Amino acid sequence: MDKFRVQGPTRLQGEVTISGAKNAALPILFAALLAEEPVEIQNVPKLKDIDTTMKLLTQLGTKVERXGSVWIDASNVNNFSAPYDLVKTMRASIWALGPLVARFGQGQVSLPGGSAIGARPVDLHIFGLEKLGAEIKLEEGYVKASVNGRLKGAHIVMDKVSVGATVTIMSAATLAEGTTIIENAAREPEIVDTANFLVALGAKISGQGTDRITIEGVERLGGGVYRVLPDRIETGTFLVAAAISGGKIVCRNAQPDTLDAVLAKLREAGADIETGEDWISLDMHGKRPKAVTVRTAPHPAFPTDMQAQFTLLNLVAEGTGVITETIFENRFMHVPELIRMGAHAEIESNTVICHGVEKLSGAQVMATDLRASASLVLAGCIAEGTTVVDRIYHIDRGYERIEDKLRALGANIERVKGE
Ligand SMILES: [NH3+]C1CCCCC1
Repeated sequence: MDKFRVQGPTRLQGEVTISGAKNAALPILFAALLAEEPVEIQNVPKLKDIDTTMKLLTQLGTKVERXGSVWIDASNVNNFSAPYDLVKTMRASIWALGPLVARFGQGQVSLPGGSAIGARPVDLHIFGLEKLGAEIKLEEGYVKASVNGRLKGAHIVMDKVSVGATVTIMSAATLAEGTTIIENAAREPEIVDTANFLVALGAKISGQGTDRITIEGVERLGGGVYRVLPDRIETGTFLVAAAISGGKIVCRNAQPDTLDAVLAKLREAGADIETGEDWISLDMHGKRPKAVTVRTAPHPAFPTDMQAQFTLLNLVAEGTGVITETIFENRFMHVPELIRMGAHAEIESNTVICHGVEKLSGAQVMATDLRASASLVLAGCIAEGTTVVDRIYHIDRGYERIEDKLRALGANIERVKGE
């Protein structure tokens, strides 16, 4: 069980290169199952789910190899069943289903079970494919889908916003006969990226980024080269790292327009920010941040995946700021840990009232949520003394070696294997 021993305080300054977003690479890699010709997917991070996905695609008959790019040749996919042993560690595996049924007429994916029923993640994927004409068969543990002929474009109205089902429906719709219209579509930049990838292969999609996506089916998709967009959450994490340590940083290989709400909030906290075509710089001019008011909401509003980081920012800022979480009902586990680090905060239902203090003190802390864990590592960078963040594998699965990026910004951090 690896942990990070972090010693502070350190002002974080310098440059950091933003990695491709795993949440865009994953749906794009599964979308590549639709490609009849070789595809090169650029800027793919080296993370566990990517390895899991490459192994799964290989099991389906895809030829795959990687470095910064992942090269895919799906011309001869010939096994349309994704087995339990290859999907069990990854929910994103459901994304193999739509492309398999859309292109080959059959697909099956094993699904981890549960005693809980109703609103299980895969339900909207299933019902969306059913609306496109697929015949769905369910037995605990798996979903099999097939279609007699080609899928048929349909007007689908999503009752709740779902990034996963939007990707499944949009991707499968690219090879359906006719027009598919998705109402209340998820607007996330990763949806836009997946849509642009499909268009690069020959698909006809418009409206990506808005609540209504229109797909005009085509007979087949080809191949090409496509670069995965930058990880907007990783970017926000490094911007916050500088913002809370009186730092100065330049985030390279970034995409500013996927972060409008985050950059606006950082400017409210007192940051001097400039943006370029593929970069964002932030300078606190050595000052402590000013507390801000945050309300998470669906993209393009402020992202829940930046909530823990901004709570930390408020907890060392000047003033009182309230963070309201409207997306998840229990995403505040970082708070007790920070309070153990000397922070002053009160939880009131779906909000945390923060009363900024000048300095935190090191402690042994841990959070299972990826963003909460990474925020503890950032708190460790500015706290006096030693902070030990346990169960760092959560971070490793969503950030490409965060400690090396932080160390290059001046952090004193080390991976301790065990203790
Ligand atoms: N009997 C089959 C069901 C669909 C996927 C391939 C195996």
